[PDB]
Amino acid sequence: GITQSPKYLFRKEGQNVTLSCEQNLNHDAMYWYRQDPGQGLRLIYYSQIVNDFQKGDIAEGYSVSREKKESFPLTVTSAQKNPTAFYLCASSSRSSYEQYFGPGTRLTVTEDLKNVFPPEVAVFEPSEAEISHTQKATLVCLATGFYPDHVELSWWVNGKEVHSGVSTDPQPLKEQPALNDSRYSLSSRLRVSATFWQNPRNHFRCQVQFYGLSENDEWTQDRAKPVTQIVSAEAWGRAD
Amino acid sequence: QLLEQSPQFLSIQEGENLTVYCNSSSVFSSLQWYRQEPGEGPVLLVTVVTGGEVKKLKRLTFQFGDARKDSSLHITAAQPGDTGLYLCAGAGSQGNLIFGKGTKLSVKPNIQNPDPAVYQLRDSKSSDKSVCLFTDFDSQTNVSQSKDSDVYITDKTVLDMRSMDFKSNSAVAWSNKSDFACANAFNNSIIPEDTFFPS
Amino acid sequence: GSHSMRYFFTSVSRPGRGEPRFIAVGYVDDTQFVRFDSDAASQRMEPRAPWIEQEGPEYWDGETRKVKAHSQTHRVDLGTLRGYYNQSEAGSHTVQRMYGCDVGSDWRFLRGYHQYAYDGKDYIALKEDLRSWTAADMAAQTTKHKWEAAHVAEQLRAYLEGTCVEWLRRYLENGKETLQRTDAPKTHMTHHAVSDHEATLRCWALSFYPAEITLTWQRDGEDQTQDTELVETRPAGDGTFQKWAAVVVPSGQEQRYTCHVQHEGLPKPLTLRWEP
Amino acid sequence: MIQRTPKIQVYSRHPAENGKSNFLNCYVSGFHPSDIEVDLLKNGERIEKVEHSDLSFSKDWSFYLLYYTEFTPTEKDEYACRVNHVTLSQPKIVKWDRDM
Amino acid sequence: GILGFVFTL
Repeated sequence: GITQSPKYLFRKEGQNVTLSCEQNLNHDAMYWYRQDPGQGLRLIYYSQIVNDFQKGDIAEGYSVSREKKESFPLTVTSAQKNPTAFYLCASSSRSSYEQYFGPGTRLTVTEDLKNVFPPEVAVFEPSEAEISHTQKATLVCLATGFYPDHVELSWWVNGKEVHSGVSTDPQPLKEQPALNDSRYSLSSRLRVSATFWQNPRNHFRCQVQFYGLSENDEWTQDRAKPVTQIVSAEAWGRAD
Repeated sequence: QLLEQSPQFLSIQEGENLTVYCNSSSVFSSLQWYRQEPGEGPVLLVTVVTGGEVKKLKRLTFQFGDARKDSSLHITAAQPGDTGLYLCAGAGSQGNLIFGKGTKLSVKPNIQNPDPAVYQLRDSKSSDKSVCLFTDFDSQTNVSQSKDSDVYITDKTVLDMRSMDFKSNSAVAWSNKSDFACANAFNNSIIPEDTFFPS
Repeated sequence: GSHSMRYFFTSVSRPGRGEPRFIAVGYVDDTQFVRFDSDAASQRMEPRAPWIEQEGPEYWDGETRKVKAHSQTHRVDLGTLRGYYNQSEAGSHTVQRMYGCDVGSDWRFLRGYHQYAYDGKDYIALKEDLRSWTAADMAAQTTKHKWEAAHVAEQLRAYLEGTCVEWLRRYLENGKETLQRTDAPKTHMTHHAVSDHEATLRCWALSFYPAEITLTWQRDGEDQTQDTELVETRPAGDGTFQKWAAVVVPSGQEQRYTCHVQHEGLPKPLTLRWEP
Repeated sequence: MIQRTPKIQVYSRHPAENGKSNFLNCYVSGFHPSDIEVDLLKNGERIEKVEHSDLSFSKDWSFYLLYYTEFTPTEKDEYACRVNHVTLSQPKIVKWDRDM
Repeated sequence: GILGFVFTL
């Protein structure tokens, strides 16, 4: 009964943004939090009741309003130099009682839009030796070179999405752990039986949804503008 | 008001029992546990209110201490799917919840028949281009991050084929470079001496 | 002896006429110490007694923040009660709330209260055990089921037994010269004439504190509410109280009658009879 | 809807001595609902610098307030509290009886 | 000091 939107957001530094949070749970009280790298939750702002709100532990550079019971918008201004985070909203029948959390929103604020890139995607075929050694075949998908880290990865076989035998990295690689705005890489594996791999008819596709610029944003670098787009790579079964 | 959780990180083997604590100095009139998976909102597990009380959820047992200043979370025969970040929170006297910072639990699988190996795999659309798959290695094997700066090495992850009732750890290393080969890819890691490196 | 701290909140709807009146007052015993009035210009919790003025900006900012929170709550509550009773929207209604705690002689917790009225009648009260509720009617059962399911009572128990006593203690030492006094009643008797056959005897207690007093009229017969008219204890306005009691008597034997006064200010209960 | 009329008491803060500065009080209590209007009268005319206490209530939930003004009693002068409430069809005047 | 948490009827 709690919804946040959208899942991913991207803005140039200094460009003010409002995050939404609605609930039809009939809850009097609402809360906003931010969370960072392998860390915990920090309370930004909350509201025990309609037309009332009060500060949390990290309020500065944020604002909220609470005019309707169902909604609690959070504005991210030119805050503290702080804004890239995972933002989570929550609500509870009364304040201090158990909270129910929305799915969250991932907000990135970049220094310049020339930093946005889609992923290059590639699939790596299983090797002869693994196959003869274990009678299993492993495919590796590599999405490389993307910024922001706003991607969703999925594997498809013979025209349909699969989930068994899939392990995708929980986290991306920072290609350069030093820059705050470095590009990223992400791998995923699909293991199937050797017999299934060794059929030339079987088609395997690694699909990457990227969220980047919109039409909102005009563009003037020489390269293609890095918009929201799908990037795919495929492989086919190899008879031995 | 404060809630201290311990320990920060906890790593066990599938099948073992565990306990995690949440402590305070002050009495809490209600308490909640959550579990969070990365990129997601915490899911509410339970609410406890009565001192001494005991609630059960799936493989989880929650207990509220008799004086109501402590809670514990116990898991019987943990399974890989129990992995995640566990949080307690408590009723706050100013109309919010007081959160502890989390226990991160990793539940590692038993590999019945480890066959550690490193394979080179080639890109589907080219000469040149490849990666090294280190795979089927036992669960205490730690993969360390790269030695060089333009060698790239991923965290180990668990892959589950519940069709063949089978689990395998793996990791992947690649390089932009020219001296880098699968024989030396994982030099920076302690690697089982019986690791298969084919021709 | 025993001490108490009490907050009284009133909220009054003013329909097809705009926003509700909200008034909050705090007492330590029979002495007011804070107010908030939605209609004042200041929109702040305000001091009403000398010994509270010494609290610093943070105390005032918190109290202001928290009382404005209560006021919105009581605002939503007027609309919600209107609905529970399908009253129309053209009537003016009243919500009143009271809470706080008593401490004993040793300053340890004795008793807690937290109750509500609507339109002058009991609606819901926390019971002396601080664990359950008394709903006066089936509208108040909705409230009750909602507050049980969200465990309001346990949270109120921690405040009443806890914070509330700590505040009363703090205040009882700040306001020591005011709060920890007692003034013994000053007394005296008047004698009139109801035409000419029977006269009224009136017994007066003045400038005492705190407010609790007992006046009873006795006869070398015994006790008789034979119009012993007894007026409500009243404030003199200076911090002290007043009360009177009158019996009607046959106008030739006023010495048969005695006024007994009990007050925690009196070393021993006073007896007064008419000096002719 | 429960309603109650105010009890009305009119009296001075101190024994009324002529020539001596004092407060004239009108105490109204027991009433419901809270909206009330109280004027103090000198020889039948409204007194203008009248102050009052903050709205509060009793155990039985009925309201009480104190209205008051500084004054100096004399032999001749006459005072009164005049009260208006929804329960009354006619404002009630209650006279200062300087002994009862 | 008044309650720091509020809740509706």
